[PDB]
Amino acid sequence: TRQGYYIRELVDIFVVGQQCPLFEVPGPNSKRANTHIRDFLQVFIYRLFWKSKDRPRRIRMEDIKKAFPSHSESSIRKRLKLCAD
DNA sequence: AGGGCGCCTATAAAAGGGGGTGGGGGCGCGTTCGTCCTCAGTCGCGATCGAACACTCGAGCCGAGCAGACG
Repeated sequence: TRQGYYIRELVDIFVVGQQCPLFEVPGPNSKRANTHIRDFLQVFIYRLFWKSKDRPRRIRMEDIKKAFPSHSESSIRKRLKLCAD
């Protein structure tokens, strides 16, 4: 860590074979992919509103632009359309 | 024991029935040939349904442009 080194011994190590997947990874540009993209952004926006101390709760746009910098700001504008002014 | 007698022999002919033997015919008859015939297997559909592929449309997401207000 930042403060120093720490040492443990280990005695047990597992080898994991070939995985049998139980969850389907979406494809690129899929409907499930884009749904997750906007849902994740919406959850981050709600949790930034919960963390806000001023009443009424207020956030800044460039916090979201620091978190999601590949997003066009139009997508963020629409996620803020419903729930913020 | 031996002379005379009986017999078989060759010869003709008839008469009639009986018996023996060989051949032919009958007939039935047994053997051989013809004919039916159905089941089993193959295949050929072709009946049916299920699965795949193609097409259309609807919805969702992203980007861009315009409007409004602050600086």
